[PDB]
Amino acid sequence: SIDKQQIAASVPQRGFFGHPKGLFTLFFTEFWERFSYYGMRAILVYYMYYEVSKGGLGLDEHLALAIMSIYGALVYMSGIIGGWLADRVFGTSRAVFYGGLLIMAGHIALAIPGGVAALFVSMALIVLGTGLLKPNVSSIVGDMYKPGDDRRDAGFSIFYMGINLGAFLAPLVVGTAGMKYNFHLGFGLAAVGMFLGLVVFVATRKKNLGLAGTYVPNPLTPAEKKKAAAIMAVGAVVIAVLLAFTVETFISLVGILGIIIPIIYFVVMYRSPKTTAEERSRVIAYIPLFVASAMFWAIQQQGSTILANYADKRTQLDVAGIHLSPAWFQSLNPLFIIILAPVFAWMWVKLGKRQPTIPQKFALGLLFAGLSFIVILVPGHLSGGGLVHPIWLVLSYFIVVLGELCLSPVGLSATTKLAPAAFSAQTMSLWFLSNAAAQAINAQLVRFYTPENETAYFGTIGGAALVLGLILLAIAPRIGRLMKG
Ligand SMILES: C[C@H](N)C(=O)N[C@@H](C)P(=O)(O)O
Repeated sequence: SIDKQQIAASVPQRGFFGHPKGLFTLFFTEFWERFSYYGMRAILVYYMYYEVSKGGLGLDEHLALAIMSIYGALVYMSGIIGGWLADRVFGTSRAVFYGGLLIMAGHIALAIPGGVAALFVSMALIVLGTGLLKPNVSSIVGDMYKPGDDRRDAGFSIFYMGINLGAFLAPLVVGTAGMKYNFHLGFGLAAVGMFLGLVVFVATRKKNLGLAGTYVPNPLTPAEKKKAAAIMAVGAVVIAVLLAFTVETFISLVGILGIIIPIIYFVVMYRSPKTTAEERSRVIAYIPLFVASAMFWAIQQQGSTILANYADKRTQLDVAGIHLSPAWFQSLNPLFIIILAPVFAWMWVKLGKRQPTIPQKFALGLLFAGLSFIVILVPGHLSGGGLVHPIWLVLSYFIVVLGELCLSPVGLSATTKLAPAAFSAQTMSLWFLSNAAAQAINAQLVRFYTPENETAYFGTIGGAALVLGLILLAIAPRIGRLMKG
């Protein structure tokens, strides 16, 4: 490990809009990675269930939707593994580099002529690569700022703007390309983009980042190097013999992992000898806040799967002479975030002390989440049948964003405020954990998504979210009071 002062001194503190020129390197690296990921994700589900003569792979729609919901859960969970690998063996700079190579290799598999075997390989590479790159790239950006640097939060804000920007642009590029022209072409522009990210990183990291993340923060002790490699080796031999299990089996496995693991985390924390009587109570108080998070993300993440299908199957795409591409509907979430975020930010300041508490804001997200589904089921219920106006789907995304800007910004804060001191490091994973768990559950509910019980589907899920939101409101007083401030 190297002290932050010496590291920061090797980073050119001027260059990119009043920030280090290494921010340019880290903004665009993450941007293009996000770009490729969201672009590839924008057309992936269609590529799976579209018939083979329409360029697709010709899988069952429920299977395709289940894979998508599982994908995110694996990606989210992968960051925890890669975060450990960077911190304990690689270093953030090197781990970002490796992830970039794997991710790109994943897109190449998709872009070249192939079938479902290529799709499964591509998933593994991207999951593994994102787990290395995504959590570690933001870590390097902190290494550029010296202890006391006021610009830090502004630099981070610029960095996160790259995520949303990629999420907005990508479907309007890869989607328009992949859908209208060729599916392998859309997957091709993802690889090209990710390549640019690698090129900008590898070429400009020697000058712009310097000693940033090139060190191993918490290396393995000699004896620990053996055990870790042994387990990895043992695990590698154990998994291979079991290999010698359908895709739906793997799905069920992830689905139950998305339930067991959260239960495991809570019991471990609550029963920890390193905790105090007060810290354990806060852990209990964190439970409904975790459940509410999962319920929210369950509805939120379905926007890239269920509603992606709804746009492909249940929506009037021909409006005003122009034929819309269904993947373009994925641009709606980040677009509203970009727009409404400063509006919400101004609101919370305008409110001041009269603003709702953190637990109260969790319920607000829950109300809007369930409400978005209530709206989304209405037009298909009113009409006798056929396609519905895209204004309904658009309005559905808009409402879910309102719920997001309420819950998401205080998500990490609520976790840190309630997590024990001995578990201060697992604090970001725990927040990311509620999101993955929702998507592992999301995949199990896909079988319920038929054109028949469509109303029952949206109504039950949305109804449950509304019910839970009202419950959380009731216990919001006691929960807010327990927070460490
Ligand atoms: C694409 C959309 N703007 C988005 O980033 N959604 C996040 C919740 P995801 O990256 O986890 O899918």
